[PDB]
Amino acid sequence: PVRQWAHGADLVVSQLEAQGVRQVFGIPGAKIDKVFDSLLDSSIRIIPVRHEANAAFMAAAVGRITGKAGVALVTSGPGCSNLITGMATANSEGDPVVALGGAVKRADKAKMDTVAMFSPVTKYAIEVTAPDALAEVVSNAFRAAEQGRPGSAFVSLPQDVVDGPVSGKVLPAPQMGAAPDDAIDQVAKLIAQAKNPIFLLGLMASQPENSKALRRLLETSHIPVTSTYQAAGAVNQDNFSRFAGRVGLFNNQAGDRLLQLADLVICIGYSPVEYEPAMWNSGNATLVHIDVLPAYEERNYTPDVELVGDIAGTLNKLAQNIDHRLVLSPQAAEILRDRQHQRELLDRRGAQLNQFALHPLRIVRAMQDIVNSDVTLTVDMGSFHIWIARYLYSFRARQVMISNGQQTMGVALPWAIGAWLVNPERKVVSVSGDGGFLQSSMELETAVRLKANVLHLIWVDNGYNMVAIQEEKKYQRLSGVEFGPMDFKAYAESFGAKGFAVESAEALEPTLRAAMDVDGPAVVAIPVDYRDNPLLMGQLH
Amino acid sequence: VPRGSHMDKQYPVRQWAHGADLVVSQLEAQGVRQVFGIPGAKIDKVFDSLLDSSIRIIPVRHEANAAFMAAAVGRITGKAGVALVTSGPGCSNLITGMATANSEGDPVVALGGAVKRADKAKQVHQSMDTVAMFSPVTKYAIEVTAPDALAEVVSNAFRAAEQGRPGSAFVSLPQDVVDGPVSGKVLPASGAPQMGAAPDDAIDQVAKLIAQAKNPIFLLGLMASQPENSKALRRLLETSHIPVTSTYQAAGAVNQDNFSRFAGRVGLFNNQAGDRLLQLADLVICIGYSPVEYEPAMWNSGNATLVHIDVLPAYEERNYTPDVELVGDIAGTLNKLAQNIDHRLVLSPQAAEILRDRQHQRELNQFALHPLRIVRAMQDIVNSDVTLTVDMGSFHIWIARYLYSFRARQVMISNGQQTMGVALPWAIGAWLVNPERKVVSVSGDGGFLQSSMELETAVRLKANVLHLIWVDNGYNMVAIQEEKKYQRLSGVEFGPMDFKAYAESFGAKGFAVESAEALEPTLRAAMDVDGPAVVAIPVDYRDNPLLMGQLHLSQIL
Amino acid sequence: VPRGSHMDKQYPVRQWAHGADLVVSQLEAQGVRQVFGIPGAKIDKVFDSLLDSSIRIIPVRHEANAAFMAAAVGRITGKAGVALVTSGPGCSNLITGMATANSEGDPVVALGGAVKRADKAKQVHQSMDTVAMFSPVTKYAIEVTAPDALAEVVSNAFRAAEQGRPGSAFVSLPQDVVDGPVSGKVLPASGAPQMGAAPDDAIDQVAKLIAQAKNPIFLLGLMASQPENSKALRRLLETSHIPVTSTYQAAGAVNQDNFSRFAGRVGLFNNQAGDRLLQLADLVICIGYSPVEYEPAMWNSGNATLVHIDVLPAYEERNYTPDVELVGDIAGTLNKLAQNIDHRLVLSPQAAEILRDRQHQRELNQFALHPLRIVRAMQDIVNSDVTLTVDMGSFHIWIARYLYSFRARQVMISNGQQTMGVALPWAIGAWLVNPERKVVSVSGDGGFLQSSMELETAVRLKANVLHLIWVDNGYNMVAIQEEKKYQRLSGVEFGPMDFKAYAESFGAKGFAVESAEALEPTLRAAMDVDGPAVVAIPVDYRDNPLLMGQLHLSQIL
Ligand SMILES: Cc1ncc(C[n+]2c([C@H](O)CF)sc(CCOP(=O)(O)OP(=O)(O)O)c2C)c(N)n1
Ligand SMILES: Cc1ncc(C[n+]2csc(CCOP(=O)(O)OP(=O)(O)O)c2C)c(N)n1
Ligand SMILES: Cc1ncc(C[n+]2csc(CCOP(=O)(O)OP(=O)(O)O)c2C)c(N)n1
Ligand SMILES: [Mg+2]
Ligand SMILES: [Mg+2]
Ligand SMILES: [Mg+2]
Ligand SMILES: [Mg+2]
Ligand SMILES: [Mg+2]
Ligand SMILES: [Mg+2]
Repeated sequence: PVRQWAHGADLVVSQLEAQGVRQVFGIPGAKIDKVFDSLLDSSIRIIPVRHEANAAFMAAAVGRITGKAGVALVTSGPGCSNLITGMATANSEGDPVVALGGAVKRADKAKMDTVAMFSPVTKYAIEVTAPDALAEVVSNAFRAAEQGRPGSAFVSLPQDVVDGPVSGKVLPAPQMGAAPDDAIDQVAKLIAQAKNPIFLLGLMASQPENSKALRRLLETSHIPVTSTYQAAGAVNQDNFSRFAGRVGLFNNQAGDRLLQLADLVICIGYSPVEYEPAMWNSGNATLVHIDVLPAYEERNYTPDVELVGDIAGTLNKLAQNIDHRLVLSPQAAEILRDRQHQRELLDRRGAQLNQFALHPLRIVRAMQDIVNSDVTLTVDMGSFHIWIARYLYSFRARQVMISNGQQTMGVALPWAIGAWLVNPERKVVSVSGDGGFLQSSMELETAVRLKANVLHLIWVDNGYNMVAIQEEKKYQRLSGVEFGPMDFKAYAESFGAKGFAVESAEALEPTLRAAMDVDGPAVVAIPVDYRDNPLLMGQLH
Repeated sequence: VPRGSHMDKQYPVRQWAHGADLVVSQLEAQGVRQVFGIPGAKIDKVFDSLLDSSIRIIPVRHEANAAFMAAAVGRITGKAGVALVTSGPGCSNLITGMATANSEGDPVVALGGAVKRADKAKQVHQSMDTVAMFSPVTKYAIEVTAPDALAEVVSNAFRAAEQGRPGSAFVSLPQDVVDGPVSGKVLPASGAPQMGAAPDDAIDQVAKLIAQAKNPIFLLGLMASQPENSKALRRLLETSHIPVTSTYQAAGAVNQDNFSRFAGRVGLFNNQAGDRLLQLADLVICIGYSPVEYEPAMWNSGNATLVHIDVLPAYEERNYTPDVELVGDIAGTLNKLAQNIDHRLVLSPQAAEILRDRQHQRELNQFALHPLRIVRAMQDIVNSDVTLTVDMGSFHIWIARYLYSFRARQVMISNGQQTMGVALPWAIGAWLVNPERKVVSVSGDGGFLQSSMELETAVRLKANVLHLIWVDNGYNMVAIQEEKKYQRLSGVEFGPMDFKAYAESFGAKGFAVESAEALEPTLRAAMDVDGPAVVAIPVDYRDNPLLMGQLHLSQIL
Repeated sequence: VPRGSHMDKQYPVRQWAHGADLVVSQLEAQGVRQVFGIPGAKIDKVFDSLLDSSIRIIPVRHEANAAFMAAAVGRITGKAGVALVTSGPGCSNLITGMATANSEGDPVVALGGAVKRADKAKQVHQSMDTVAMFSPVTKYAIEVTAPDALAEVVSNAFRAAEQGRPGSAFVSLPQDVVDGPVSGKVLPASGAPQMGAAPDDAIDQVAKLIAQAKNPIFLLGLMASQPENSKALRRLLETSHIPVTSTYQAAGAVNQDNFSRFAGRVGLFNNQAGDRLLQLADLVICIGYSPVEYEPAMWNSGNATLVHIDVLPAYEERNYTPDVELVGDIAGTLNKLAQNIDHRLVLSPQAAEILRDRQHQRELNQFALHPLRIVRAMQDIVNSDVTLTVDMGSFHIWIARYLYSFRARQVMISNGQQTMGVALPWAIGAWLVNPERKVVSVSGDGGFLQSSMELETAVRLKANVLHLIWVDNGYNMVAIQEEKKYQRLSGVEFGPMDFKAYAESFGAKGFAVESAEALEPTLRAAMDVDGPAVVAIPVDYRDNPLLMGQLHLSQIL
């Protein structure tokens, strides 16, 4: 219904409601405060954060889970530029985010060029200069964020546009069918002829709408699977016997050996940016691309067969047309048997008593004890990230947020807060180093204020270890990587959250269990002995 | 055997002596048959490497026209036409042509020379960031900074130009990259994706809307004209019997000879059959259409249900917010829709009356010639075997107004950016694709002189092109609007020329119509010339104000 | 009485009916005497408002040449030439011309139409973000989005074009802004700033360097040619007696007639007097020079102390990192330096020998004509009362090589971007500034046909321009380098034309040289024509490889 609106902000809020938005994250200011004011009259919850960067991280968590964009709302100038890192992180990981940023009155733009600053790190960036287009622009931002391979979108809203009246109407919010039957038959024939097929899963294969169809295709075909880190949660060792690990980080993965051995590779939901094809595509295998978009071709990614459409309907049709389960070639069996032994060796069953400060593998064990299938895990960036990534095969979480191609620090706690708001009846564990922690730890006030049931673990080394380990390897000396200690227990408690500090190994497991039982935000500082990190870092590409 | 194989004898991995050789080998894999351009030092190794190829070098006389010629090739073949130019002004002379191709959806790849990578940042070259200059007028614009990426970038440029909604693509080639060695292979070209149709539930939703509509109409856009959609479109029209109108970009997607309920074109006039059926419609089904082709505020009354069928979701703007989107392979969607239509449309009395009115067309000795006399004489020489290309100016409006009585099956007229000078270069490009057929190009005297340097190219090629000039000694399309708004003229009058002698100085055949009676015999004589000819036709534009009141005037730039 | 007064009867605050009227009033305040361009609907109110002004409307036949003509006006008058075009292709047709003006430092303001503000974002217009397209090739590019800013933006565009190091500036004018009402006043134009000279301690530092140098030389750039610096430059040269060489952008900053130690120009050759003195120098003092004019890697051996004198600090690049910078008003700095020079330079034997060698110049009946024969005949008709303009191609190198024996005081040849087509439009612009003087323009057949449409403009204006074509039926400058590198040619040959008849079809006088003996009498006859004339001169380019070995070959685009 074309309505007359007293304020553009009111039409904005009504469009947000049509988009299923449940919360907005951000920080108000004069240029944008009419949108904040209009939200008082809506069902949408206003969540003030303490740094705009984290509004973008929280929004990304909401977008990743729900498939509908999370929303950040900030004022002009620094409110917008404080989003840029967060928006680039969302765009890189495929998380649907819409950021609405205030701007000066249109008449004053003559006397920050936010659109130019956001264009390199968004799918869509635009400023509303014609009030008659307000709802169209917002709708287009959600469509850009949510459709295809999702990503981030930025809309600049001049103060006079959202304050003044407008004429317009709200616009209501699967958009593709399955790949054609002839293409399904073509792929099914290739599968029937292949001796060493393998599935390479990318981002879109991990979307919730695809989980049942993916499982049916794997159950029917029993074809080995390897996954990019964007798709780290699509399949795991505990739910598929022919899982070959995540590829992209470690130089000794079954998935890579199977990709090298393959005579047929079927990439599902995958874009080359997720794992450089020069690393895995020999060119000797027939290459099938299945995604919501055409292939992003490059010299090491020129598919022989290209299917575009609804992934679930496509995989369901494909499963319906596979004649027999794969019988592994002897080479493929050995690769997977090799990986079983690799996993046993990584478990370190017999070298199981430890020393202090805590050995990383001891911390991983204690984390895997408290993270079960009802718990979400978020992972920051740092040396601990490599440890957790190495042991993803033995984590059994509801969901793991870990993929981080920009390698942005500070993501874990805001990701966890956003994920908790989606399913607040559940617990979230976030883990970071001490460097990443302090880049977003201001949101502990937000977490206390929300009573968010988040447990944050800090691997404490008083430095930037992941950088130090590389400096030591290249130069045998450290520079800019050491800093001072903090009383993290007292730090957490000054916010009104529960604090814990692990003063002994034996206290590790009971402390984490005690922290998990807190109904609300808790922080646990865990001193770590990274001496053995060179051992793990040598397992990297 | 796989496309990416490093042991394919048809696409071997080689240590190429010059990156230019790999570029040329890649062009061959893209099906390129000729390149249009002007050489210079930075790009001359690509010109040289083309000597060892089956690809023909066609030197033009101004780079803008290389882009125009390439667009004609792209539109007709569906594979990108290619322009090749040197650094600096060789590149910047392409920008209007690349914008025109991108706006019309014509696949064009421009390869432009650049200074050596080490010299890029020197102040001498600060006013020629060509990627920044081409980004606003292309789908794809990139510079090759790594020799290993040479084939990938050229391949990706063709893929951007040709796939999705086609458009123009620019590649900057630094001199040291094309002159120096490279290791790599050609990337074999891929076809269109095997794309799902729209979802079945959405298609049923639209079938039900069709069953309930009293005045449905199909609005065809650019992608409806692609050959992969031809059979499916024909079958849907035969099964549904729903009327159809086409934007100018939809080209010959449908013709009156095959479908009795074709209402003609939309995009310029406000009062023709297609416009009246769109105004009457309770359901508009757009196929392969984007608002770039025809501003929706001009045709969408907001009273009809709106369906969007295309390979891409809609970009919602004012007056184009579809109620249902059918996203996917157009042919697959149309085939599924045709299966779910239970009966042929019984036209409303008003709709039947609109189409009957279009069927009626009753088919002037003043000198200078009346526009209608010129149109009628052109319709005599332009038969189904002849391609027609049309420039921009008042004559374009006359020709568009009576396009229904031209029987050329190949017409290049669509020109949303309203670029002058396009007609002769479009005609040369079209002739090169089908040299066994005559092309007739038509312009005003303003547009003629913006690209007439290519008459030398036409003579050198022996192109069978007849160019007609409507001569008024001014920029009439601008004058009409100035007279209407201000009742006085500014900047629209210039002096006369002897266009017969002008054409002959190129070695083309020249003609000038000096009386009304001489029009038709002169056109026949110029048509019988086997090679380039130019005919000047003095025109009396007195009646033009009456035609422009039938136009969407706000669209004129 | 103050410049910003709201009660100035000479610049009243008004409720203007149309923003276009305020634009035109602002142009009058900037001293604009004519505008070059092509109208269209979006911009036609500015054309209309010019009817009520003393400013002359000059319609051109291709927008590129409006930019070229404007550059000639800017260079000669020091106040920006003005191009006026419509939206879309009217704007994008300017880009090469704006880049050429910016690179040469010619002040040019282009006013381009645009769609109404409300329509800017519609998809039809997505390929014409003109500010983004012009930003890489201008000093200043902006769109007026607030009517209250109309005069400010036009004023600021002239200030960007004219002040500092001059260049080109673009203003986008939305149709609704120029058609609708505005409240405001004209902004009176300001002069150059009253700028301090370089600091006294730095000037003494350079005076001491002069006192110690055995082979000092002045290298003059663009800003040395500005009239405000003329007396100061002359006085410094007379006091110091230091030799001087000029980039091509320095124009007529110094001539051999006034200063006996002028070594000629640098920028193309590697072996002329200026190049040898720069190679010999222990001290190089650059005045008004920027590396954009002449790549420092070509001339700076790194063995001399380097002084930078300009209104702006240096931008340090490879081979241009000055040891002392004298930043400030050039005239003020040169006047202070002259006061601190204690004696005239005694030239070194080598330096004196270099200059003696330049003084020697001993001042061929084959057909086609030898280039040297053509140069010598041109030197007969080009006297101090005649302006000479020169296009790009091999003939440019010949003319540059013997520029020392042309006695025209006004020569437009500098062309770092190497843009073809410049000469005829430059000549028309120059003639409009001083219509009492003859202009001779010279091009090849390639460059001729890129701008020859302006022969109609020349005939319509009755411009006293003689255009000479060196005719080889190819793109020779490219062919020479292809032959040298590859020993074969590609894309450089085209067909012949009857240029006499070509010119006559415009109503210009045409001539064709058919024998060596006929060259000089034909040139004299074409020179005696009072109005536009064209002379075709067949040229034998066999010897060109010998000339190009004297060039910095890497500079050719
Ligand atoms: C925003 C940003 N800046 C720089 C960096 C650089 N950096 C990392 C990159 O991934 C590697 F270049 S990780 C990291 C943090 C290390 O500090 P902690 O969090 O304490 O973890 P620890 O390894 O000690 O366990 C850094 C600094 C960053 N990621 N992100
Ligand atoms: C490159 C360019 N500049 C300006 C315009 C604006 N314009 C549109 S039609 C036209 C007149 C064309 O004159 P002509 O070719 O002689 O056609 P006529 O209307 O006189 O028949 C102009 C100048 C344009 N469309 N393209
Ligand atoms: C717009 C443009 N395109 C290409 C070039 C490269 N180029 C430099 S000189 C030249 C040849 C010019 O031919 P012509 O005008 O006939 O002069 P000639 O050398 O034959 O005497 C070319 C194509 C250029 N400088 N400018
Ligand atoms: Mg972007
Ligand atoms: Mg740390
Ligand atoms: Mg672009
Ligand atoms: Mg005309
Ligand atoms: Mg700029
Ligand atoms: Mg030539």
